[PDB]
Amino acid sequence: TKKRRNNGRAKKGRGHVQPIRCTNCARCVPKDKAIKKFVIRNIVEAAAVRDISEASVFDAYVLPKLYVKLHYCVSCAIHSKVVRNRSREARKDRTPPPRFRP
Amino acid sequence: GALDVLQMKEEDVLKFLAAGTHLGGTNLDFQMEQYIYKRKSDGIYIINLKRTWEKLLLAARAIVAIENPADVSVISSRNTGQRAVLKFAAATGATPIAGRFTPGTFTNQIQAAFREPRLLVVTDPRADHQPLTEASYVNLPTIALCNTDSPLRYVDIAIPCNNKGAHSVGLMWWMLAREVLRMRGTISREHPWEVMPDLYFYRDPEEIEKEEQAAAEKAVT
Amino acid sequence: MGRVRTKTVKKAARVIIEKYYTRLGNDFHTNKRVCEEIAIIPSKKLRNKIAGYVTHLMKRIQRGPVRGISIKLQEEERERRDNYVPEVSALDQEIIEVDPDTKEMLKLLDFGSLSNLQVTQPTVGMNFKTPRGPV
Amino acid sequence: PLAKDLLHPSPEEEKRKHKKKRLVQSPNSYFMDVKCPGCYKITTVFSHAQTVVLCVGCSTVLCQPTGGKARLTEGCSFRRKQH
Amino acid sequence: EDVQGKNCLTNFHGMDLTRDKMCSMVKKWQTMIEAHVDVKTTDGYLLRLFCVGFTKKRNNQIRKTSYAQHQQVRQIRKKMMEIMTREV
RNA sequence: AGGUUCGAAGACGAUCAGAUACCGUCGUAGUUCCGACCAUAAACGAUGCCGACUGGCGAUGCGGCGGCGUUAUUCCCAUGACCCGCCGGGCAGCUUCCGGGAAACCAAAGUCUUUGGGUUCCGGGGGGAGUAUGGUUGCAAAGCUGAAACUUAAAGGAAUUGACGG
Ligand SMILES: [Mg+2]
Ligand SMILES: [Mg+2]
Ligand SMILES: [Mg+2]
Ligand SMILES: [Mg+2]
Ligand SMILES: [Mg+2]
Ligand SMILES: [Zn+2]
Repeated sequence: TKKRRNNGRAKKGRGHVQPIRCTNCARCVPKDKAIKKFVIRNIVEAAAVRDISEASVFDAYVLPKLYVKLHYCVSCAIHSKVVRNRSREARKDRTPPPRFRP
Repeated sequence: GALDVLQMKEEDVLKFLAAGTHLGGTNLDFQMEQYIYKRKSDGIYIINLKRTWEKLLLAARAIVAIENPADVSVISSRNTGQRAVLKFAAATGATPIAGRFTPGTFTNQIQAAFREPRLLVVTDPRADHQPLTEASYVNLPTIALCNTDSPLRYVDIAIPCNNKGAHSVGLMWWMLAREVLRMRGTISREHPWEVMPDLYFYRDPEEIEKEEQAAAEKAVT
Repeated sequence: MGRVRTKTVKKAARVIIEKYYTRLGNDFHTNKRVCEEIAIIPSKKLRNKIAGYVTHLMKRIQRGPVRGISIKLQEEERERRDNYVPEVSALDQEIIEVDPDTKEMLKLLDFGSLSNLQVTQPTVGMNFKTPRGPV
Repeated sequence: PLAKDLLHPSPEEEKRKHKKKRLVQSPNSYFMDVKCPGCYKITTVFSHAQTVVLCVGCSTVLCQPTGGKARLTEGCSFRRKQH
Repeated sequence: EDVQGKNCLTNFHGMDLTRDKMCSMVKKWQTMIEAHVDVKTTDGYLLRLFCVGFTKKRNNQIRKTSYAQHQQVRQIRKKMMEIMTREV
C-alpha cells in the first residue's frame, strides 16, 4: 500500500530532478528526496573557547563559524539518528523540531 | 421583533460599544459573512449589531418556548463564561454545566450525571464541540454565541457577537437573561433591570487579589 | 523511596477531610485518634497511613483551596463569585472610542448621530498578518 | 448558502466576476475622448488599445500599448464616454 | 617584486573575501546575482573583478521569499558590469 | 575525435568454514563530443483524453484589474520593491459525515441497482509463459505480434490481533 501521499520526496510539477551524493556513504539520492541539513557550528568549539580567547593577540576578535550543508540518504539518516520512524498521524506532521531555546 | 417595543433602545448600544461585541477579526467563516458589516483597515471584521440583536431576540424566543425552565442547559468550557452561565441559570432557572463536560452526559443513560435536556445554549462552538456532537446524537436543538470564525456545524440559532473578551461574553449572557425574563413576566420592560451586567464578568485571580487588597486598604483607612 | 499512597488511603482521607474538617488539625497524633474514633479502620497500619495523609492534606488546605471541598473555602468562593458587584458600572465609560467604520455602521442603523462617541482616525497601515514561514 | 438568489445579484457581485460567467456577459472595456494639450480636437481612443494611436493634426503619441490597458501619455485629459 | 637589502617591497596582486563571510551571506529565500568583467587599467594591469549582490527583504514584507525575475536579474547584472568597467 | 574523474570485466589485499561478494588498492570497456542505429524502464500519479456539475480555507507562480500607506530616482506623473484585495489559467497543501470505496484512502478514485455525456486502449483463477512456432523489424543485443499440451485449489488485495526483528 501507498505509504506517503508525496512519494517520499518533493517532486510535484516536474519529471526529473538532479541526483546528489550522500555525504557519508556517497549514494546517489535525488535532490528532493535527500535529508538536507545546514550546520553553522563554531570552529573553536566552545568547550575550548576561553583558551583561544586568552591566547589571542587581538582584544576584540569574534570567532569564525563553519558552514557545511549535509545531504543524507534515507538509510544514513536513519542509522545516524537524524530522523526516526513515526506513527501514521505523527508521520504526516511537517513542523521542524522545536529549537530547545531555553 | 418587527414591533416597536422590541427595538434597540440605544442604552444597550452604548453597552455593546463599551464591551466590544462588534469586533471579531481577523478570520471570517463563510457562514458568518451574513452578519458582518465590513472589515477594518487593521484586519478586524465589524459585526452588524442589528443582526446580533435580532438573533439574540430569536434565541430568547426559543428559550421562552420551553415550558419547564430546567430543561434549557447552558454550557461553558472556558471560565470566561463559566461565571456567566452560573449566574444565567440562577436568573432564569436553566441547568448549568460550567467547566469540564464529561462525554456521555447526553448519551450514556446508565451514568449518574445523565442529563436529558430540551435545549442547549453554548458559549463557544469551537470550545464546546463535545456537547454539540452529543446534541447531534440526542436530537437536541442548539443555540450558540459565535465569533466571525466559529464553525456553525450543529448550530441552529447562532448569535454573532464576540466570545474572546470577558466583557462581551458577560454582556451577551446578561442580555439573553434580560430578554428571556422580559418575554416571560418578571420585568415590566419600562425601567432598567436592577442586575448590573458587571455581575456576569470573568475575574482572573490577580485582579481579584489586587481589588480585594485595594478595598481592604481603603476600608481600614 | 517507594512511599506512594494507594487510592484506598487517598480516597478514605479525602472523605474524612470532607466530613470531619472541623475536628482535625496539622498534628499527626490527634488526627490519628480522631480517625480511630470516627471510622472503623480494620488495621493499625492503614489507620495511621490514613492519618498521615490527612495531616498532609490539611497542610495543603491551610495553604490554599485544593479539593476539597471545605465549607469555609466554598462559601468564600461563592462570596467572591457573587459579591463585588462594583458601585459603578465598568461599561459606563462615558467616552467610547470608535472606528469611523463603526460610526458609519451606527449611522446606517440610526444611532450614529446622538451618542457621545469620540472618534479617532483610521490607522494607516495594513501591517497585520505576521510574516509567513520561519523568520 | 442554500437559498442564494441567482437571478438578482447585487451590482458589486456582478462587477466582481469574470466578464464571462456573468448572467449576461459584458465587456470591461470602454471608449474615451482623449484630449492632448496644444491641440483642439479630441480622439476616441479605445481603452484596451493595441495600436500606438496618433493625433492626426499634431503627430504626437496619445496612448502606449501595454499588456492590458493603453497607457496614455503625459498629461492629457480623457473623458469616458457613454459609460 | 623587488629586494632592497633587508626589505621585500610588494605590489598589489589581488583581493578576496574570507570564506566565512561569503558563506555567511548566501542564504535561502533570496536571489543571488553575480557578475564578472575583464578590464584593463590605464597602465596595463588587466584585471578580472567579481561582484555579488543579494535581493533584500523589505521591513514590512510578509512574503517568505524575495526573488527577482529574470529580466530584473539581467539588468542588475548589466548595471554591475557597467559600473565596474567605468570605475576601473 | 577525446580520454580528467569514476568504473561493469580483470588482477590483487582482506573478511570468512567457504567468499568467484559486501570493505580496500589498481584497472579495461564505458562514462565526454560529433554522426548513425536501438525503442526499452517501478518510461509511476503504479490513476487515458475531451467536456459539465458538486464544500471551505490559506498560500504560491504567471498575466490583468483596483486600492491606505512605506521605499527608489527626482521635485512631480510613470516605472520598479513591499502592503491589502478581485479575476483568469497553473503546480500543490490543509480541512470536511459532499459522496464513494473491500479498506488504505480519494474533492476525485464523487455525481453508479436512483445503473446511459463522447470516445480510444485494455483484464477475465494461479502456473506453463511473454515460453514454443510462424511472421516481421534490427549490424547485433533484441523489440513487436503470440499459443498449446500439461499442471494446480488457491495465488492475491486491504486492514486486525499476536509472535518475531542482527
Ligand atoms: Mg511495505
Ligand atoms: Mg521519470
Ligand atoms: Mg581508481
Ligand atoms: Mg553512451
Ligand atoms: Mg488467466
Ligand atoms: Zn548514505
